[PDB]
Amino acid sequence: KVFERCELARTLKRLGMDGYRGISLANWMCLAKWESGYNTRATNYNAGDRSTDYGIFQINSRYRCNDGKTPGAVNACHLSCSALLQDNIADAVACAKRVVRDPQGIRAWVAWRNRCQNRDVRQYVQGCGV
Repeated sequence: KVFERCELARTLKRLGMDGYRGISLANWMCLAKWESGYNTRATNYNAGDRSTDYGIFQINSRYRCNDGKTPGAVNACHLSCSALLQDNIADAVACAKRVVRDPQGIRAWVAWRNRCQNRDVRQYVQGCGV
């Protein structure tokens, strides 16, 4: 599913993401926007290390979810990567929460450093009533 912006913001709010480990809903929305365009079917294959990033948060198969085909992998979310391509983002949100329990928090998504950190991210939740 490709979420509409405020649709996703409300969904993430209902799923307990606002302020999770200090992270505002707008920062989660910025992450989803840049990682996937709010698309739960997004995938990106990383030829350099044989891993794949999956779903709305682009969770990686070398470190976070299991897809079988990625060498030297650990499954920190204890999830099949297929669970991260669903329209129902509950499993994705559970994994994202697990990612940000690591010390780096949301900086675990390196691109979030580039696209979101130390910026005005209020536009991602403007008008959504969250």
